[PDB]
Amino acid sequence: TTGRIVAVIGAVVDVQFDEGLPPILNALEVQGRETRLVLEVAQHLGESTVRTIAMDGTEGLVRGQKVLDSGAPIRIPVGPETLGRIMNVIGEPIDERGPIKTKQFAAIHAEAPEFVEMSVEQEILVTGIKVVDLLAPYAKGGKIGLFGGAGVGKTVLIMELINNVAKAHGGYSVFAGVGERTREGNDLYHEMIESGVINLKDATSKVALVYGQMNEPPGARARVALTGLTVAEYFRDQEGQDVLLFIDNIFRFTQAGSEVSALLGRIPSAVGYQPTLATDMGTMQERITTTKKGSITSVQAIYVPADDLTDPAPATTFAHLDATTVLSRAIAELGIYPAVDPLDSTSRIMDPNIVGSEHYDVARGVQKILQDYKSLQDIIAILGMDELSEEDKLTVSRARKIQRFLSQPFQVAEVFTGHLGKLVPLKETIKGFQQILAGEYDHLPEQAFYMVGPIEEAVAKADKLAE
Amino acid sequence: TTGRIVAVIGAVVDVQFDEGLPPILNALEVQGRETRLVLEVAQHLGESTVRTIAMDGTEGLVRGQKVLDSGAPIRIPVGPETLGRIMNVIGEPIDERGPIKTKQFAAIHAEAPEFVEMSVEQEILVTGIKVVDLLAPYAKGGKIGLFGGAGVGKTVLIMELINNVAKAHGGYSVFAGVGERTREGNDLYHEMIESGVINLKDATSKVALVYGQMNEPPGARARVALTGLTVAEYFRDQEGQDVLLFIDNIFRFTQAGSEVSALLGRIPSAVGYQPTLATDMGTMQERITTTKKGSITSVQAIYVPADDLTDPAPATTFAHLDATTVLSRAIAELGIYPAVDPLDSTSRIMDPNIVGSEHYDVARGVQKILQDYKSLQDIIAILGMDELSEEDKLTVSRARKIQRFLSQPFQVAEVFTGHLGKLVPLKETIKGFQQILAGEYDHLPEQAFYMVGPIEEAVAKADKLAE
Amino acid sequence: VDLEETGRVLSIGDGIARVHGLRNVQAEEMVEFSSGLKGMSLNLEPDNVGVVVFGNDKLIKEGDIVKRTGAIVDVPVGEELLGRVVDALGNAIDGKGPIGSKARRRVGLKAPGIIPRISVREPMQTGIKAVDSLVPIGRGQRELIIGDRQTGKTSIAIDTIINQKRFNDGTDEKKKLYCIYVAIGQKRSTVAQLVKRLTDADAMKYTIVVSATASDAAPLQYLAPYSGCSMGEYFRDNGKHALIIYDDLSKQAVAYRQMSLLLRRPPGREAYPGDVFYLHSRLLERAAKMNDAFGGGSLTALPVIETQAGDVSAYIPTNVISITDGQIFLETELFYKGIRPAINVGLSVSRVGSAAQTRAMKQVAGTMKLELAQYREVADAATQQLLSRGVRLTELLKQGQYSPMAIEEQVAVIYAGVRGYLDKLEPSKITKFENAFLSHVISQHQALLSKIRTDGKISEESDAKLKEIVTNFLAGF
Amino acid sequence: KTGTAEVSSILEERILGADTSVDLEETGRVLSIGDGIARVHGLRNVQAEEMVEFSSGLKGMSLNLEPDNVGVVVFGNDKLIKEGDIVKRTGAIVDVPVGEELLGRVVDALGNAIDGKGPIGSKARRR
Amino acid sequence: FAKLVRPPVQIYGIEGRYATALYSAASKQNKLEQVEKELLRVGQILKEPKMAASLLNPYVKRSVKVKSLSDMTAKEKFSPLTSNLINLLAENGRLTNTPAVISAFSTMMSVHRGEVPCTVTTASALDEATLTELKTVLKSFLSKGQVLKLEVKIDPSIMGGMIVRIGEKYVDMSAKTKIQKLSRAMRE
Ligand SMILES: Nc1ncnc2c1ncn2[C@@H]1O[C@H](COP(=O)(O)OP(=O)(O)OP(=O)(O)O)[C@@H](O)[C@H]1O
Ligand SMILES: Nc1ncnc2c1ncn2[C@@H]1O[C@H](COP(=O)(O)OP(=O)(O)O)[C@@H](O)[C@H]1O
Ligand SMILES: Nc1ncnc2c1ncn2[C@@H]1O[C@H](COP(=O)(O)OP(=O)(O)O)[C@@H](O)[C@H]1O
Ligand SMILES: [Mg+2]
Ligand SMILES: [Mg+2]
Repeated sequence: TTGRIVAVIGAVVDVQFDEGLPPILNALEVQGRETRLVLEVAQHLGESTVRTIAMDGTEGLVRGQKVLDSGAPIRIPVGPETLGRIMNVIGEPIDERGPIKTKQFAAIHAEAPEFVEMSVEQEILVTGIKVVDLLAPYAKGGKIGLFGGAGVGKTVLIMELINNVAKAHGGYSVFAGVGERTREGNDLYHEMIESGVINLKDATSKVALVYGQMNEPPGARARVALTGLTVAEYFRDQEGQDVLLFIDNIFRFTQAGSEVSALLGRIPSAVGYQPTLATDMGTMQERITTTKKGSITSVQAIYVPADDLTDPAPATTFAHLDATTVLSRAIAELGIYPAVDPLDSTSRIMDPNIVGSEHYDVARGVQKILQDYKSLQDIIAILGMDELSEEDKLTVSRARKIQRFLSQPFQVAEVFTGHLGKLVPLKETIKGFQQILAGEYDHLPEQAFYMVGPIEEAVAKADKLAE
Repeated sequence: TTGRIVAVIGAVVDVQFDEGLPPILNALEVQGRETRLVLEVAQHLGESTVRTIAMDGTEGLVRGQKVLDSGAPIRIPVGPETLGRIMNVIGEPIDERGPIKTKQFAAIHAEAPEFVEMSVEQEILVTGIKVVDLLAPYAKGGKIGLFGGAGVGKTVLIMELINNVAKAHGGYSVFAGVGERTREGNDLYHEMIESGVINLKDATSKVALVYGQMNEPPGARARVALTGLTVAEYFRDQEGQDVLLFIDNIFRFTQAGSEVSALLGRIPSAVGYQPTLATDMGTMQERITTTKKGSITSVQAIYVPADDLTDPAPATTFAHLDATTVLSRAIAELGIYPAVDPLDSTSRIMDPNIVGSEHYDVARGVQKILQDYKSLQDIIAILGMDELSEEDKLTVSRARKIQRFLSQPFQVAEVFTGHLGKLVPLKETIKGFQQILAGEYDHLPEQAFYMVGPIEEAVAKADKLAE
Repeated sequence: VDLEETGRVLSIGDGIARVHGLRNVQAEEMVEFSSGLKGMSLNLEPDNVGVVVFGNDKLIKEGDIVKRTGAIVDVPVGEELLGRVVDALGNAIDGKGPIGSKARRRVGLKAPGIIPRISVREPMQTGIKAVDSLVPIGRGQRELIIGDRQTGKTSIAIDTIINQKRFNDGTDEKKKLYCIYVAIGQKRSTVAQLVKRLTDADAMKYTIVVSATASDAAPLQYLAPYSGCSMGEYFRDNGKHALIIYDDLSKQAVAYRQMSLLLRRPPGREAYPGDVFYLHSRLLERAAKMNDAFGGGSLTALPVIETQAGDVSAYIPTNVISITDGQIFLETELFYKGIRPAINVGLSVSRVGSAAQTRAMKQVAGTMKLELAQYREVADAATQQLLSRGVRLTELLKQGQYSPMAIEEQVAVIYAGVRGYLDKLEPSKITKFENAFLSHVISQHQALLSKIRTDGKISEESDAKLKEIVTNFLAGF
Repeated sequence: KTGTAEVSSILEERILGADTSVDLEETGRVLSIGDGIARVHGLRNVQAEEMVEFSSGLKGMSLNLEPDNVGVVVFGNDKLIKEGDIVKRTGAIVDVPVGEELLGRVVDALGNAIDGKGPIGSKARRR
Repeated sequence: FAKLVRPPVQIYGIEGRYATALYSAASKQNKLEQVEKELLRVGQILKEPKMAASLLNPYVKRSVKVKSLSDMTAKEKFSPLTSNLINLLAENGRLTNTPAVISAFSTMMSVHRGEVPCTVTTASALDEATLTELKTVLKSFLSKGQVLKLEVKIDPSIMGGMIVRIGEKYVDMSAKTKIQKLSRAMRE
């Protein structure tokens, strides 16, 4: 069909079709632009007008300009030919390597899996990180969420997880960078090119990249998570494979919505947020499930505004995850890294029937001692650590040793600090924390555990300290 | 041009001009009024209608009253005949001494001096007060914040500053009272008459008062600072001298602006202030500068709501201040006058590149010794005076002598101290404090420094009281 | 009247005119009012057009004639601007004549994608020992300077600008850096004094200054950063290097909040709209480092933020910390105490510049960073040694004002400090020793510093000669 | 947009020339009444804060004078006021009695005795 | 207030209120047909490009607009009702939605004279005999004196059958809906 622009406010454009109206989510092409401008329909306003969100800069649109209906939602190229490529919201390659040649397109607005498709399996995914593996063990095929304010370690942690998990992964992988730095995407691209995970001159690439980075309008950041979701959904349903789906940062998907909601004439919710925050988050996040047709092990970095976990966005996201990992700025200020808060982090598979009895018992002992230390902290801060019984001093010492021991040197931080990256198999983690808990290492200095691999490295460090 | 009042909502009046609209900020006079009512235009609602904020009570107005367009913004009488005359925001005298006869009128809505009408070099305003000139020198053409403001000497200090500036540099002064209590306004008028900065007989006044009463509508208390700026800008530009402008209070300036913004129907910003807070303050504070002709040095009395320094009002005003004075109740108790907190007072130009190396070193030494004495006072209170060393009792003695010497007798307070006021030049102050720090006067008694002018007066006092 | 290329102001007020006409006006296009102002047409509505006025709304009246210029909001760019002050629209305000520029760039142009860029590989020298040794800044990086009222951030920016003269006076076209200084919501007195300071340091011949001082309408403060960033993108896309210093980016956020609230948009957290993050990321994503297939130019960015009472976890500070490639936390406690620059090396980091650091500085600053880190954790024998060395280093990193140092002098001084030559000198005299030692090496032993600078490393022979110099001077002190 | 006096009753009156038999200068017809606020059509010669008197014996103060209507605040329960009522000017801003005749008397906000001790002397009035 | 006589069909909005005022004014004094004819006349009179250009410019004062409209009404010898309505729309600045007012009054008068709009949708066109029996049966649906206003659109999207709208009543004997019904029920 053919309509004409009647209003252009920010990224929201009104288009009037005298002939047949386009349905909702249907995409339109603004005819007369240097590049491709796609307008996704969002509402019918009556009087044969539709409000739409523009997937690109709207500067230069003239009232009365012509818009051509496309007949189907934004359809992106999917297939094994989207591996090693870089895409954008509308599926256009942005790596300057030629059109993505696929014989099969996918609309980015599919519906979520029904109830009879869910899979109840619950395994454990070993990441080689002591804090993650002991207290909040990640699960294979489940959703994982790294909550954290600005500059606490979300991207460093997600790059460590990329390295570890997706090096030992035989399946495919999909990184959708929504609303993050463009130079971070460039660094990721070149790290993969160097690391062999992408072959520019072969067909053995195992990572598909999508990018809606922060420099793009709200309409592109809003609908770029769906593009990665579609690229992963193909590799799950059709290819019937096991996919990894990294998203960084998913907050920018909801944030972008609140940027267009205002212009869509909707009454704002609790704090300027769109009234439809939870519904949009649900429709996005229930397409990332592991059904019976395949598996998606999605890891999502989630930004906590002003370090406020009471915010509607992270508070709503919490209900859509199996394992959470709440990076904390205080712990990062203590020097601990990763700054995972051992008490906010949780997991569904932290069950004695899944992880064991030694793993479960050790995790609960660590949590109990850390909680006791947290209870003491307020008095310790004022009255001093001299007004404590001997059991309390022992608890404080053990808790500080455990806090330091949960810190680990990542390989992605080799450049930052000059240390050597360390992986800590699960058995070594459990054994080391058992030993610390039992008191086997009460003669060591607490700074002997700071940033070491297995505990024997802590003992070696303590010996070196004596010299 | 003539229009009609179409609407009257509180202090907001909507007028209608069939012939031609007045520009924004103009002043409109309501015809058919027992006392002059002036409306300042603020909006152009369309359909030839304008919305105006009233400068006086709108009660008794009728829908249809004729309104006459003056053609220029509020124009006040400026000149040398305003000195010693109180006058409200619209320039009408309110001291009942007859009309303010002048051959000049100035519009109160002017613009800050262009980028080329600007002094590129910092300066120092010598007020003739030891503490102000040493620990917190007043930059010429720079805003000075003044804290305290309750029975600590704010009025006597203001009057002494007026007198010294009109005696040393010969410039006049303006006292704009933004939201001034009528009781305190009359009290201040009479205090000025008594001390002599206003002379009702011979026309040798040194200050022009502009009172925005506390019971005027919000649209009047918001503009009296601009009337004061106009009266001072005449003296700067036309008379080519350095003026002082006392704005008491500046928090009331922000409050009146906020009330006007709310009345016009604008969404409040962070803490319920006007969305235009920063620009509303900047448009005024940017006319207090050092043009190449003269200069205006402003002194805002500042009130900190809830004792919160981060509240948008002081958080925004502090961005403009070029110095700070802190009158303290704890120092008027000691009999020191002016009761300026030597350590809490601050200045931006206390920099060796501006005030010179010797002035900077003397100021830093005095601050360091005063801090040392403050620290030692705890030891004196707890462990008793005996515990001191001999290189600390000496510092205690020197700091007490310095505290005594920082006090001064004011010329406008000869009925409170029995002495004769002193206007200490800068070189005298620097030499006196340099000598006291060096130890050249360690043999004198402390009371020989109390309430004296230059150091030679301290020598003479020691001779007179010891012999 | 032509109701296509011209309209009439329906309603002025709030600084958002509503015009009737301009049927052929593009979105975000620049229009010119009859009085002389200019505006940008945000809201192409069915019946009117919402134009924000880049100036004072007093001059506009209902009935005035708006005429579309025909081009999207753009500013004049080129070499012709160096040494000139300009308002947010590129109109000179220093009264030295018309700007006279041939090229015009859009202020809303999009940032370069993922392929044009390349990792940061060149160092941006700031001549500040703390910054250059502990938090190095590369070329193409975005290093936030975040602090408080009067803690010395404009001082960092101006020291950087003044320091670039060693390179802008030489002949190597690959090291010259053209600075840009955007002043937003800032006293005009300060801007004038700053321009005089630059002119006295012969640092205007390669510096543009964009002014949006506090007396300038909110739209101008909103639009000044983008004008500056386009003026810098000109150099970036032409194979030259540029450095833009937005100062502050919190005043711009306040101006944008004014603009949004006056448009009746839904206030969010602290009444800021939802676009503030987009407002700043749209801006700081243009400080790229192009690869040699696109010219090889770069555009560094040094945004400045003023926290409130030291709150770094506020809304706007956290947005810009999520946008930028590092931090330089200037602590007010340190500044008042006497440490200046007051950089809190504990909390200040550099994401990218670590790899861009110079080898000669790199090797010495590595051990400096380790020593300072160890000292930070202990504030008997080893403890006393760490305290002593840490205090020596901390007093070594104090610096004057408007006196930037070349990298070679920084290397010499930090080398003297970290190799323990000052471990006996009383902690108070470290500054005096530093000032005397710098004069000594700058007077006699120019060959050593020149060789270090040219070779770009502390070679073993250079190490030995530097050892001799420092030990002999310490003997004669 | 919309006005509160654009209700179809006023337009009906004005279309068939029935707006000339009604005195819209000193009288008005209540357009709306609710929660103690009445919106009155007419009273074109009414001053801000002037006291108007409703047909049902109540009083009110006219605070909001808008182009279309007058916003009156009722001095009592709005039970007695109905849309279509007639509101007449009193002509004078609100004032109260004063003097030594009030001493020892309990009065309400408008100077009416409420202690049942008899009328109030009230030689002088004051705005 | 004056007890206005309500219109048959309630139109809502600004045009609804103006049209209901006009209908109440005309219904008393019984001038509905003449006033409708005059409204149709002003439908073209104002549409003239010169007049439209002179009335859509908000910078010509309302005084000039009212004077021009008074001159036009006098030059056209209208009823006082229509002249007063045009004056009222001009004073309130509601000229940009005058055609909406005429359309509202047209809808309101059509129901006054007893008309129920009808719609028929089919895959293909119809033979006039079948349309005649459709007329007959649909008139059977209506009440006494209620004229019918048939509209026969052709929608090939449906696969056949027929769809009929009579006021708010709706009957869907279309192939597509029955295919959908069977497919769904069978899918369960
Ligand atoms: N390296 C330094 N050594 C000594 N003094 C310094 C140094 N840097 C800054 N100062 C002092 O700090 C004062 C304020 O400096 P500066 O203007 O850089 O801070 P700022 O954060 O820019 O201030 P504002 O926030 O008010 O703009 C100056 O007057 C200067 O004397
Ligand atoms: N394993 C680690 N070792 C040392 N530092 C780390 C580690 N992980 C995170 N960090 C700290 O986190 C910072 C990077 O934060 P980042 O996660 O990139 O920000 P964001 O939370 O916005 O993604 C680094 O400057 C570094 O100091
Ligand atoms: N230089 C001085 N000599 C003697 N008394 C002073 C001096 N300065 C202030 N005072 C005392 O401070 C008191 C308050 O003065 P003032 O500042 O005029 O009132 P306020 O603080 O309410 O404005 C006065 O009673 C006066 O005795
Ligand atoms: Mg990140
Ligand atoms: Mg600064």
